[PDB]
Amino acid sequence: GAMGSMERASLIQKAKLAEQAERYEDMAAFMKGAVEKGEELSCEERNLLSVAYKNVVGGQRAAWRVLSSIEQKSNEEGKGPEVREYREKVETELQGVCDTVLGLLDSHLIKEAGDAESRVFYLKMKGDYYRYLAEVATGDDKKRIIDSARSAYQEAMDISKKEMPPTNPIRLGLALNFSVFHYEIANSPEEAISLAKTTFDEAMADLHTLSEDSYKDSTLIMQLLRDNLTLWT
Amino acid sequence: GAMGSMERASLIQKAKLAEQAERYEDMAAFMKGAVEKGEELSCEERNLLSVAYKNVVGGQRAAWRVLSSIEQKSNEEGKGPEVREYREKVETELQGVCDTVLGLLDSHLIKEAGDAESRVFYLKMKGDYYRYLAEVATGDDKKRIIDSARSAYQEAMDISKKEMPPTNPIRLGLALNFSVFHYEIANSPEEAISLAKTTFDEAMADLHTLSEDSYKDSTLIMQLLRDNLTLWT
Amino acid sequence: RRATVPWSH
Amino acid sequence: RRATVPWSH
Ligand SMILES: C=CC(C)(C)OC[C@H]1O[C@H](O[C@@H]2C3=C([C@H](C)COC(C)=O)C[C@H](O)[C@]3(C)/C=C3/[C@@H](COC)CC[C@H]3[C@@H](C)[C@H]2O)[C@H](O)[C@@H](O)[C@@H]1O
Ligand SMILES: C=CC(C)(C)OC[C@H]1O[C@H](O[C@@H]2C3=C([C@H](C)COC(C)=O)C[C@H](O)[C@]3(C)/C=C3/[C@@H](COC)CC[C@H]3[C@@H](C)[C@H]2O)[C@H](O)[C@@H](O)[C@@H]1O
Ligand SMILES: [Mg+2]
Ligand SMILES: [Mg+2]
Ligand SMILES: [Mg+2]
Ligand SMILES: [Mg+2]
Ligand SMILES: [Mg+2]
Ligand SMILES: [Mg+2]
Repeated sequence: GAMGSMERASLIQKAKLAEQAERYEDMAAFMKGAVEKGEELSCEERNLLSVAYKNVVGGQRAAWRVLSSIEQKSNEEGKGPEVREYREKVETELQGVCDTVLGLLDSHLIKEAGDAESRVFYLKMKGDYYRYLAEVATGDDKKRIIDSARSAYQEAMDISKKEMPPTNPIRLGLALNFSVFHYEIANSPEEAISLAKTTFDEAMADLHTLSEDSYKDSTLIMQLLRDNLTLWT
Repeated sequence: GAMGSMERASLIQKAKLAEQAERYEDMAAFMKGAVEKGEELSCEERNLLSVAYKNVVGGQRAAWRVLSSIEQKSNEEGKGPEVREYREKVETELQGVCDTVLGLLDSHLIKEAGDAESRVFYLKMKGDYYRYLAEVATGDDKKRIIDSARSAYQEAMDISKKEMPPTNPIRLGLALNFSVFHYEIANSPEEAISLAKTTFDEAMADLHTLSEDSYKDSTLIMQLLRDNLTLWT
Repeated sequence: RRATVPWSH
Repeated sequence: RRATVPWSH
């Protein structure tokens, strides 16, 4: 890789600089280089990886949605191949980033992740990036892409329920995202609502065990669960 | 170029889609491809070119300023080569974009631009992109970069005063930017203030000739001149 | 719109 | 900060 000659610590340092500079493509490239050094990632390093790639793919997804909406309107009752071509260009770039992230997870982050906090984190990411692939998929593999997202989220859920308290931020964020998967990918709004509600209620009951700082972390994600429930009901 | 096989009209259409999708790197690449078709640009097409590249270089400049500030602090009294290296990486990328824009202007937008509205527009852009080069320059060519910006702005000013009314938006924007050049590049705050004030006052006196729509266009840039004068006095 | 985490920006 | 035109965003 293009980062193969840079020290791991220098890649991490530069990823943090890139985050301060809002240079998310660079941030993601630095973190990919760090992953490819072959050592496990710390909690902070996992967070950097996930923020970097989310910012990259988030811009691509937002652009894809704009272009898809224009393409839909241009195919209604009442201008050539350009809109489709450009939507396809953005789509292919987005798929490439998802494939890159999934490849880092498969080679070899997931297989080396034994602690619950790392294993759940990476399986959640795997579900998230298959979910982004599912948002744009239309071919013979669409159902398999959706099931790949589901299977990754489900394994992460099973581990999180056995090994983490209900207020753990990774567990909460996993539930938030898996609930969105149910709502808008799997066409299962009742499952989405049930998951968000039980997750919220079980976290509420465990807040009493937390310090002020942990309480702040957990309640922030709980508020997102509540926001989604308010939107959906 | 990578856009050589795409129709000019398709490049323009895709640049507009990219602008809606906030994909400014793509927008700039499409507009570069359109320029390289060799035909003159319309007023709307010139605007697309300038917005596309401003958004690209603006992100780079903002990142450069963040990294430069960190580098400055790290060299005060009281962490290795990484900050300098990454600032240099962003700097080199920024210089590359400026060189690309300057190359489009020199090959061959300026030489074919005979009407005042196109010639002033391109000369202003030339001043702007030499100015961005000057913001990061430190070597033996720094003074020549500053003078290249000055010379381009000055030719644009001379044409604009002879050929455009004092309320023309291109004339106003040129004066705004040349005034900033004086203030923060040339170390000439008095010249910066004098230019902003005379430009504002002369435009005020010509507003009576305008329609409501032209009045709105001109007063918007006048407000920026006033904002700068308020900051500087 | 509905929330997922990480968010961008 | 001081204004120049075009602006970004
Ligand atoms: C850019 C990275 C740096 C600066 C290193 O860290 C970002 C944040 O990382 C930690 O937050 C995590 C975190 C966020 C928190 C909700 C931020 O709200 C706080 C202060 O809790 C949003 C980020 O998308 C991130 C990294 C991602 C996730 C998801 C990852 O799914 C694979 C699951 C939920 C959540 C967890 C992991 C949070 O634990 C800190 O605790 C924060 O303090 C700090 O802001
Ligand atoms: C993205 C491009 C599209 C959508 C095609 O057009 C953007 C805008 O182009 C026109 O504005 C120009 C314009 C702006 C105006 C101040 C926007 O305020 C209006 C509505 O006046 C900001 C843009 O940076 C641009 C293109 C740039 C310039 C500078 C170019 O220096 C080389 C000089 C001053 C100014 C002039 C040229 C304005 O004349 C329209 O008149 C607007 O209506 C429209 O929003
Ligand atoms: Mg080493
Ligand atoms: Mg496709
Ligand atoms: Mg029901
Ligand atoms: Mg043709
Ligand atoms: Mg340099
Ligand atoms: Mg004085």
